[PDB]
Amino acid sequence: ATLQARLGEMIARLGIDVPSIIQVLDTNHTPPTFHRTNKFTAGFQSICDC
Amino acid sequence: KEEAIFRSAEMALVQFYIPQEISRDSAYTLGQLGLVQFRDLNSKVRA
Amino acid sequence: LTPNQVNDELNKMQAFIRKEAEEKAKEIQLKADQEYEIEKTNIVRNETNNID
Amino acid sequence: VPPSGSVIDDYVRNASYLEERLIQMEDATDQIEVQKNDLEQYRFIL
Amino acid sequence: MGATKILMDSTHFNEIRSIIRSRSVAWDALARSEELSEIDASTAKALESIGKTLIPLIHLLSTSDNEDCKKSVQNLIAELLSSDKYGDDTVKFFQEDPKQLEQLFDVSLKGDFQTVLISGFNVVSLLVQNGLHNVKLVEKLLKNNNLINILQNIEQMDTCYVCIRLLQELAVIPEYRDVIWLHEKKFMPTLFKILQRAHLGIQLQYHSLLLIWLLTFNPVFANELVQKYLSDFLDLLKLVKITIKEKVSRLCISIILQCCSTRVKQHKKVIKQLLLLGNALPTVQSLSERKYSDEELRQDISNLKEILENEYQELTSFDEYVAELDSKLLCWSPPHVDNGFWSDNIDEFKKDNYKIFRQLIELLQAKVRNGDVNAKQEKIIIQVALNDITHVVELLPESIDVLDKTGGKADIMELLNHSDSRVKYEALKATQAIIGYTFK
Repeated sequence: ATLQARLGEMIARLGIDVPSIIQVLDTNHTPPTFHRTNKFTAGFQSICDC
Repeated sequence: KEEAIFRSAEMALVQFYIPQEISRDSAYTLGQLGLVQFRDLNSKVRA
Repeated sequence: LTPNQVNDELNKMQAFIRKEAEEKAKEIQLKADQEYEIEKTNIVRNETNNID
Repeated sequence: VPPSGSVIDDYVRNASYLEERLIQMEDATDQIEVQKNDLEQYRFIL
Repeated sequence: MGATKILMDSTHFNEIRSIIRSRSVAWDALARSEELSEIDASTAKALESIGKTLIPLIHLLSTSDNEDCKKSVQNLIAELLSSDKYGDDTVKFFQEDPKQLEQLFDVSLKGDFQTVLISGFNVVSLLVQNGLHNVKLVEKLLKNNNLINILQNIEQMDTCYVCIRLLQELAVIPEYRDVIWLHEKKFMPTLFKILQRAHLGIQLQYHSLLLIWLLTFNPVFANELVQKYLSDFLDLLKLVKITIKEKVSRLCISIILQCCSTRVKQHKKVIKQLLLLGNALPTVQSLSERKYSDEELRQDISNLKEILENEYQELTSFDEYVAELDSKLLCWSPPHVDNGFWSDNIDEFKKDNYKIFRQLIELLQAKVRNGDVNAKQEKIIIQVALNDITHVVELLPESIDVLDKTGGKADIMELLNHSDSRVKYEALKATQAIIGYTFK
């Protein structure tokens, strides 16, 4: 939602009249793994995932 | 209202319907978010 | 949000494709009419020179 | 953010202009360095 | 119907039509108020719904002048004309009896600022249909003060589009083009101003450029466009450079190419050279380096680049350099790179005992002895002369003696302290070339 909002805000800023759309695929392929670690625990997470 | 380090975050594969003309601005900003990768596509041919 | 997303995607596709293609085709047709008139003058000029 | 746009092509042309100008400048500088080095011994003569 | 002429109905051009339709009143008491005839009341009742009826409509619009019934009638007529449910018959209502078209134009050119565009939509729709051209009506519309002022009100872009797009749609007719240009001396500058500033904003830019491009299809008017308003014609290249939408860039490139075409013999090459003297060639090269996703636009860019390259023969013409020498002021044209691109002219410059070198030295001495180093034209002339002299002297060191005898050896050294950064840098380059060549 937030990336769509940012893209729409830019499109309005860019003056592109044609709207921008995005849809979610059927994720058959394995997506990557993410961890929204802060500076409090980024070191621990990185050392663990080494 | 966002994920945490409890496990791997909820992944997603969304489809970019980028207009051809505005493509450079869209790519620039989308990279500015520091939030998205790009799935390896059309890599079957030489560089 | 899916019907809203579907409607937004349809509107975006319409604006990007149908209107743009119609405008480009109209411009191409107008420029083609102008070019046809210009080339007609060249043929008209050559045939008028032959007639003279 | 202030995205560049055609300022990208402006930067490209600017960089090419800078190389041509400063390459000419560096050629001038080392050529005249050779010139003054040659005359410095020549001036010290006689 | 012959055409729709919707022009996407952006913003006010459809919002006002909807709002007027929203405020619809049957006007049943208006006939009881004697403002509208019984046939007029029947027209209102039928128009309340979202052939022969086109007569009482105009009869009411003319006879009844409350201007509110007039606004309602204009909205209803425009909706009926646009509505494809009976739009064929609506267009036939002028394609069958075009006599009342002049009366309609007498009705269309009326009303307030909001209603003026509403009427003008129908006026253009009837005018643009293939069944009737009516050049006199087009001229009369071009002579209306209200619509002209509205099209001049670029401050309210949402309304100015309803005018510019209307004119451009009306300009599609080849017959109306001649009268369009005749009164275009009070319309084009606003369109040039609109393009100068740069969905309504982009659509205004695209539609406005279309009117200029469509009018420019005639070379006779194209010469006048290139001459009278050469500033906007030159700035079109920059506008294409900064445009984001591919359609705008394609239109600008097509307009430039059409202006610089083999037609318009008054400036068929003069205008092309004029652009190339307005910093056009590097921009054309950069556009060639681009990857615009349009085969027509790419072909147009390639053709423009080829035309500019062919016009670059002005450099290889040593006669052109001689003519510039005859001119008291030289311009930073490709002739200023004639020696580097074609060293052959060095022999001609050397000939007649440094004839061209003496001429250039005389030009530089005249510029310096009169000062005015801060003058933009004088600074440009001095810089061009200094660069040419540096190219010539480095191409033949024997000319150093001629320059010294002329006093230019110390003159350029004095000019090394010129106020202008470009002038000072060019003088430094020339002196380094002369000092470096003489040091051998």
